[PDB]
Amino acid sequence: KQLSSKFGAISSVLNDILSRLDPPEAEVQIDRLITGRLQSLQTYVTQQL
Amino acid sequence: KQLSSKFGAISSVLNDILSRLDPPEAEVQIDRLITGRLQSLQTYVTQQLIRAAEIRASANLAATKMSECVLGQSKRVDFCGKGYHLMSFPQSAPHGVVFLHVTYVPAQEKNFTTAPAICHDGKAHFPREGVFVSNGTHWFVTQRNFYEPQIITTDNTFVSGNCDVVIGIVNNTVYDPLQPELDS
Amino acid sequence: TNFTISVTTEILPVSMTKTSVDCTMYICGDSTECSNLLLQYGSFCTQLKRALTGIAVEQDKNTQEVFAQVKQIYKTPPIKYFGGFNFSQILPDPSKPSKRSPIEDLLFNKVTNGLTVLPPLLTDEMIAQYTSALLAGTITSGWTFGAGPALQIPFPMQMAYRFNGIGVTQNVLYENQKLIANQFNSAIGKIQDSLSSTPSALGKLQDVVNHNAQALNTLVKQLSSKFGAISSVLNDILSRLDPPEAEVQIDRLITGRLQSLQTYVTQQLIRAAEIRASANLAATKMSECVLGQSKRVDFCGKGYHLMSFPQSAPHGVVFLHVTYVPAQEKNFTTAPAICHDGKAHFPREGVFVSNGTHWFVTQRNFYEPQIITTDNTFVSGNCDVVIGIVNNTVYDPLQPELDS
Amino acid sequence: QIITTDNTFVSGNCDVVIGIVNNTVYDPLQPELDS
Amino acid sequence: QGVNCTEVNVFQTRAGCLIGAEYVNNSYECDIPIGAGICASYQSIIAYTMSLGAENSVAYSNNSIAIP
Ligand SMILES: *[C@@H]1O[C@H](CO)[C@@H](O[C@@H]2O[C@H](CO)[C@@H](O)[C@H](O)[C@H]2NC(C)=O)[C@H](O)[C@H]1NC(C)=O
Ligand SMILES: *[C@@H]1O[C@H](CO)[C@@H](O[C@@H]2O[C@H](CO)[C@@H](O)[C@H](O)[C@H]2NC(C)=O)[C@H](O)[C@H]1NC(C)=O
Ligand SMILES: *[C@@H]1O[C@H](CO)[C@@H](O[C@@H]2O[C@H](CO)[C@@H](O)[C@H](O)[C@H]2NC(C)=O)[C@H](O)[C@H]1NC(C)=O
Ligand SMILES: *[C@@H]1O[C@H](CO)[C@@H](O[C@@H]2O[C@H](CO)[C@@H](O)[C@H](O)[C@H]2NC(C)=O)[C@H](O)[C@H]1NC(C)=O
Ligand SMILES: *[C@@H]1O[C@H](CO)[C@@H](O[C@@H]2O[C@H](CO)[C@@H](O)[C@H](O)[C@H]2NC(C)=O)[C@H](O)[C@H]1NC(C)=O
Ligand SMILES: *[C@@H]1O[C@H](CO)[C@@H](O[C@@H]2O[C@H](CO)[C@@H](O)[C@H](O)[C@H]2NC(C)=O)[C@H](O)[C@H]1NC(C)=O
Ligand SMILES: *[C@@H]1O[C@H](CO)[C@@H](O[C@@H]2O[C@H](CO)[C@@H](O)[C@H](O)[C@H]2NC(C)=O)[C@H](O)[C@H]1NC(C)=O
Ligand SMILES: *[C@@H]1O[C@H](CO)[C@@H](O)[C@H](O)[C@H]1NC(C)=O
Ligand SMILES: *[C@@H]1O[C@H](CO)[C@@H](O)[C@H](O)[C@H]1NC(C)=O
Ligand SMILES: *[C@@H]1O[C@H](CO)[C@@H](O)[C@H](O)[C@H]1NC(C)=O
Ligand SMILES: *[C@@H]1O[C@H](CO)[C@@H](O)[C@H](O)[C@H]1NC(C)=O
Repeated sequence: KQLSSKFGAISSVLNDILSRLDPPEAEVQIDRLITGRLQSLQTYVTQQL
Repeated sequence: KQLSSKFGAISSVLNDILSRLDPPEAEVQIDRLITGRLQSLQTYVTQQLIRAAEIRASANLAATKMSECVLGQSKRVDFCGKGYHLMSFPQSAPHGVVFLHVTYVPAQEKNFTTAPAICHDGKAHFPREGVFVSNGTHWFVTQRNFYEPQIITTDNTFVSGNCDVVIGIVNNTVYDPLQPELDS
Repeated sequence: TNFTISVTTEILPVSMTKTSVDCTMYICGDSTECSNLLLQYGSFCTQLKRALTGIAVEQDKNTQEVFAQVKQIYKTPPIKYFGGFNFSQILPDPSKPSKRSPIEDLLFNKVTNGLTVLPPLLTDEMIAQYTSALLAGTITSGWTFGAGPALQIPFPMQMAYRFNGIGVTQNVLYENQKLIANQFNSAIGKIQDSLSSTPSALGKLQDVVNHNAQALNTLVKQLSSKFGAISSVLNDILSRLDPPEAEVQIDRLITGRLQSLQTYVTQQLIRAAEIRASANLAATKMSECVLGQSKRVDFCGKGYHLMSFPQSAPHGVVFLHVTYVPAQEKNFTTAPAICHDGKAHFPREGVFVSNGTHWFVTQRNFYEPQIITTDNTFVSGNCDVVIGIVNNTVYDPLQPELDS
Repeated sequence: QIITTDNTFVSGNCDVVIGIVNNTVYDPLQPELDS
Repeated sequence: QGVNCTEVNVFQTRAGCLIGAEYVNNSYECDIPIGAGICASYQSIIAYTMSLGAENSVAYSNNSIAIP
């Protein structure tokens, strides 16, 4: 369920955000998106531990 | 106290940010405040979960102690009190429990001379439940945790083996109660 | 009809390495701009420092709780003759200047910025002294010294007590004391020879040391991570880029390093909780299987429990359980009750065992046949209600006693 | 069960045990020594 | 913590170096931990080696028993 959240970025799809936006700001947007996804994964791993 | 931290935003007061800024920049200020406070809340929930797991383990141990030292007597040494354990009383406490272990602690020891077994008429004798304790002249049996000498009687001793395989024995007669009983 | 004493070892970790961190030194080091920017994040230093000091205090209490169970340091007598039991592989040796037993030496030889390591409160010599005192107390005073004052008990006598505690009377130890002494010495020799035979024997201590070292190495390795910035040096970004972009780059670096530090703190907290649970288990085993004899089956060693000894280990404890394995069995034919003169008979503490022609009563764990007598039997009921009964005579001493 | 000397053991005197009662105790080997 | 203080009553431990407390030859039972078994207390402030307990020696023989 957390895989398909916007995480404060423009979109939540890789192909949608790596095509329309310019790479100088698309890099920052996808950096924020993968930071949010990594935080969610870390929370899941801590819960499983 | 994490509410007053700015988290790299313009200000910590949220209504000030919403009342001083247009939504194009209020969006990113809101985003920074949300991610900072969410990280703080995640840390708080993780620490609370760890402390609750620790309290769960301690309460499981306390429940085991209550079930094994109030509802009964536990024979294992130094689980409830420092010494032989008799019984215990629970007492209520705010956010916890307090026990009152009642323990049996021996004191005032006394030196004695012993021997593993006594040989009499070629057959060895052994203590049924005690130990052969001699004060220097005579020999008595006694229970292992309190001094209470008794005369060596064949009812509380049992015979096994010969006089040679057993080591460290001593020479003493054994009082047989039937022999003077049949003499009257 | 025979018994074999086997010595088995189990290893439990007690406490791992204490760790304390510095916030500004690890995160910034020397740049005062980072120190100014860290104050914007609030109180993400006092929480981590308090958590790690709590971990250090908890591990100190862990290493104190499992060993400091005696209030008097007991001295082993200089003579080492206990009745045939060669207790030289675990008692301390004055020849070694470290007060180290050969088992302790074999165990000790088989274990290999901003991150300081606090030394433990108890050094190796003091925990060695506690283990020596505990071994002396359990070798010369029985299990009494864990309750009150220590009382001088001869070693065969308390060994006979430990046999009497497992349902076997003390008429089996004094007859083959040489054999049981030889078996005990061979068991100690073979456990000394096979303790270092496999490198996977000391699994847990090497594991906890290896995880601690790898966690600290992974924490140090995160300093050379770009974290999406231009470089991983605080001095490089500040002296090359303009401050509007330097602010964003430094903020990204700080949030990445703070996330790494939080992950390491959570991992350390989980590991310390697991080590504390194992230390509570080790403390229960210390207070139960060393200070006394425990009747729980398969809790200390694979078999009936007699006694066990502690040995000091680097960042842990190592036990030497002494079990009682009754091998070489021989089966018979039995009956639950004996009928005589119309009234039933029951065994007082043993079981009625027939070898085919005659009948005998014997103990529950050692084939020592005795003639059935009215002193170690009691009567109850009649011969009809009880099932499986057999017809046999019972010896009574009054019948030859009276006519004499 | 009938109270005998087989399932009892003697100790002390009849002056310190609080709550003691008066009763005779059956003894074995009685209809045996005189027959 | 872990500083050989030659660049800053000064006593040196294995956990670092201590300033403001002296050393005592005899050993007392301690309450405040430091590290490496050098406890500090307040009788001035003194620092000593940790007392391991009373050095009680129990006799031993093969024909000697003790009964409380
Ligand atoms: C060891 O204990 C026995 C048992 O009390 C002592 O024997 C008694 O000695 C007194 C002193 O004359 C006599 O009056 C008693 O009649 C004795 N008891 C019996 C049952 O005969 C013995 O003296 C003690 N020995 C030592 C060295 O203390
Ligand atoms: C108890 O007294 C008897 C007395 O006969 C001792 O038996 C003698 O023991 C010596 C040495 O063991 C032998 O040389 C004799 O031949 C034995 N005599 C007989 C008639 O067998 C016995 O050893 C004594 N027990 C102890 C433990 O001292
Ligand atoms: C019980 O087992 C032990 C060994 O497990 C037996 O002791 C051996 O006895 C033979 C004699 O036939 C000796 O050659 C061996 O050296 C003994 N072994 C050891 C380790 O000393 C013993 O005989 C068996 N039976 C009884 C009744 O104890
Ligand atoms: C009690 O223990 C002592 C040792 O503390 C025994 O002394 C031994 O005596 C024999 C005599 O042949 C020597 O061979 C041993 O070498 C001595 N002990 C040692 C150092 O091993 C004494 O014999 C024991 N007495 C008993 C068995 O009651
Ligand atoms: C107890 O056992 C140890 C080990 O079996 C004995 O130590 C051996 O002693 C002999 C003779 O001094 C040496 O040749 C061996 O190399 C030693 N072995 C080890 C592993 O050190 C010790 O002598 C025994 N003690 C008694 C009293 O029997
Ligand atoms: C069962 O055990 C009994 C005694 O434990 C055995 O009886 C003994 O047998 C030997 C062998 O001839 C005789 O020398 C003894 O006199 C017998 N004891 C007596 C009669 O009290 C018996 O043989 C055993 N049965 C089997 C099948 O092994
Ligand atoms: C033990 O002996 C008694 C002797 O009375 C046996 O009881 C008799 O058994 C026979 C055969 O089954 C019956 O016909 C009788 O009626 C029984 N009499 C009584 C008074 O019970 C008994 O069977 C024997 N038990 C065994 C196992 O042999
Ligand atoms: C018992 O004897 C030993 C050695 O003779 C001695 O050290 C000890 O103090 C004695 N105990 C008492 C209570 O006298
Ligand atoms: C049990 O005893 C019988 C003879 O009484 C024998 O045939 C059988 O092998 C024995 N069982 C075992 C497991 O040894
Ligand atoms: C501190 O440094 C001096 C000189 O470098 C050295 O002699 C001393 O041993 C050092 N302290 C410790 C505890 O090693
Ligand atoms: C403690 O004793 C040692 C050895 O006698 C001595 O060198 C040292 O100075 C003593 N400590 C103090 C504080 O005097």
